[PDB]
Amino acid sequence: MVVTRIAPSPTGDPHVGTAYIALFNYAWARRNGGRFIVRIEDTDRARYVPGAEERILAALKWLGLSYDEGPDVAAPTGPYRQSERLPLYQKYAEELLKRGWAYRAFETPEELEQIRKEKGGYDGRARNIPPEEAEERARRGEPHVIRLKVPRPGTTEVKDELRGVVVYDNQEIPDVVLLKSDGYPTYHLANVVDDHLMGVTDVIRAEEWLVSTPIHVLLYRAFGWEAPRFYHMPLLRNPDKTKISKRKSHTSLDWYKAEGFLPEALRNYLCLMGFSMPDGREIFTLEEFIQAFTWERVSLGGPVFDLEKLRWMNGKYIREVLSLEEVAERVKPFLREAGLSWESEAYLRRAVELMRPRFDTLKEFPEKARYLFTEDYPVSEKAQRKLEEGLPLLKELYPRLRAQEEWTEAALEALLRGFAAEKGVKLGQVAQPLRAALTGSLETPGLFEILALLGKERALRRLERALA
RNA sequence: GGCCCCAUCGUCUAGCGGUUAGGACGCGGCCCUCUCAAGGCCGAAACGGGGGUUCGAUUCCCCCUGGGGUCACCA
Repeated sequence: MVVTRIAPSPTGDPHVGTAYIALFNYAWARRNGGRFIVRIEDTDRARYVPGAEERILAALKWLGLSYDEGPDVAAPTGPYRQSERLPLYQKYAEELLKRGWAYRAFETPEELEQIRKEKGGYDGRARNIPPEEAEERARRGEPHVIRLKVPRPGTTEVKDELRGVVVYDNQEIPDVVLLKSDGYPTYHLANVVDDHLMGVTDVIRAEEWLVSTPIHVLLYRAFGWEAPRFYHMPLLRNPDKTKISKRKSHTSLDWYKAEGFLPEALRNYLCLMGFSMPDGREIFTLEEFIQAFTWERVSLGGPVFDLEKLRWMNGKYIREVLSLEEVAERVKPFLREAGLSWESEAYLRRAVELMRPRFDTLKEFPEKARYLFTEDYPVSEKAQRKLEEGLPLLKELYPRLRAQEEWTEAALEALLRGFAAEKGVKLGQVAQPLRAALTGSLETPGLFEILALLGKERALRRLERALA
């Protein structure tokens, strides 16, 4: 059938580049009613970040991607932690050895540095060791690596399903170490082993590993077994067209989540990174994507991640895709975080309704509608100026408000319009100073809803302090 | 630098031999209007250059240019 995967490396914060690839493997897989696996690349006992695996998988769920097999979501094909299958790589490496496709090397790291120094990179000198000698030194527990024995005089054909066939000159292909000294393998060794053993048919990965593919087709050759299809996604870039960097832009998914970004939005944004809907529609769901997916719709340029457009998307989602109920729910965590609290669900909802078009990130909500949840809100100069400037006619109005029985957006609007009229003045002239008295902002939703929402007592009392 | 991939508005992009080169973010303008938004309408904004090829190339080939990626046992 069709089997795609993601081999994430638990060596840092959950990367957005990881989501990018994941999103496309999930799509292709689902699009073909095939399987999609998660394989953890944890065979670097040096750059391993403990607690980094959980985060990656949680991050993947957060965006809405479900995988058919993986570390938590078990499966039929062996452990999904590259670390739990070291013995495998072991045997397969030995396999190539006692097969003429690999050889043991013993050069210490420094000698290699020297080898690389005096001459490009390693020169496969270890290829000159008699198998028995190498075998012996190995038996005597002498430290060494197991490098791929590339047929030096030759050429290797690679085929990107998106770019076509890219013939290579073995001269360009090194005898890459497969099994490291510590007995641990390299992406090269474990990817082909696990990809095949797990039955992956389509390898969708970052363009980053394009050039490394000829090593893989070679390995698939040595083991004597069918190569999968290869698709290389273009690398996401920093504003400076360079592949996304942690210090040139936010690459941590935990940051996006923290900054009040909707997973659905980020995911939808991610889709636009290469793929595009026939009808040019920019907003759609995960399923519509897995459904409209076609490699003939994938662009190959390097896309620059635009936080601006992302923000725009998050706002759009908040105001058109999610329901009021949905927003009011997601907004709470940010409320609690900002120290604010809401009186009731009803209150919160209406508060969220009036703000819906005024924030593009959940974080932005408790920020701009703070006065809606606490007495401890700031007062802008412009606001103070507008308040002081209108305090008089405000006093000339307070009694009317301390009187008005029908505390309704409709009613309140009538009184105020009447007021401004009877005072030979333009609405805004009464509305703004009041707005500033109530919110201390001058940048606020409608006056009548603000007036109303708070409630007669609540509203007047506050406006009283302002006039105080 | 060698090898390799890529190349339409500032950004994400549609295009498939013949278009007024479309859309979206961002930008500007007007409408709307109690403020700010949101929303609607309008506008500015692109095919890197040179040869081909073809009647016709943004569209196909090649070269240049430009951009990017990659050249590591982190034991």
